[PDB]
Amino acid sequence: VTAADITHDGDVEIVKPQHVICHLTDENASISMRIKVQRGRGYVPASTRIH
DNA sequence: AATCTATCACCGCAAGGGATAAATATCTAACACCGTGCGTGTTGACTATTTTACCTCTGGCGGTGATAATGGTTGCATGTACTAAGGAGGTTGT
Repeated sequence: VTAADITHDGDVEIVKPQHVICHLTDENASISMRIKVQRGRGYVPASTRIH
């Protein structure tokens, strides 16, 4: 599961093709997800975003 | 190894800061003069440069004293821990 398996739900370049995520094994297998992405320029903890 | 779109940004290209070099004006230094005085020259009399001679220093070193003096000094090698060797000699054994 790879960059060649993405779809662009927004404005996103991808200078990370080699970032393989996971795998599948059968001729009828599947997996799907959404992903949220951000740029900003500073840091906050995942469970101290607070408001 | 070529293609570019789409990053994070350098260029795209306006502004303005310091710089340095021109001209001026000041500084000092380099010099040319002058004057001083010293180390320019020969000569001469001095006195003590050196030599040798003489008369008489310093220090070379050889020589050995006598009322008599006639049993001496010397202090700590080391105190432990080992144990291998030689030394002893009587004897109960080879």
